Amino acid sequence: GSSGSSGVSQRPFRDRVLHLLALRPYRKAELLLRLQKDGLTQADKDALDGLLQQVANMSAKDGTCTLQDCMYKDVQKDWPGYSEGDQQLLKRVLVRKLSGPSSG
Repeated sequence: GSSGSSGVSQRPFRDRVLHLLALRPYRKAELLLRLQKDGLTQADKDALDGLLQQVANMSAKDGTCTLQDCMYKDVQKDWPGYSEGDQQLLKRVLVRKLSGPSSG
């Protein structure tokens, strides 16, 4: 929502993945195919592996990446990626992550 229509390509790369994981845990292969749908190159593929470990946590058994708790603070609600079912889903997620118990 900036000029004419809305597009995800116009948005950076960190945001493209920051929003994907924001919803639910996304794996390397699963997230790769998701980004590839809009546009993914060799520079984004390799960079993704290093970005996920930074803006996400990977398990040594399951094989899925989960967005951090503080990283959620850098998440918007007007993301072209979402629409309705995804937006509402992110709401309950933001609550569990952002603003919670005293320490934990």
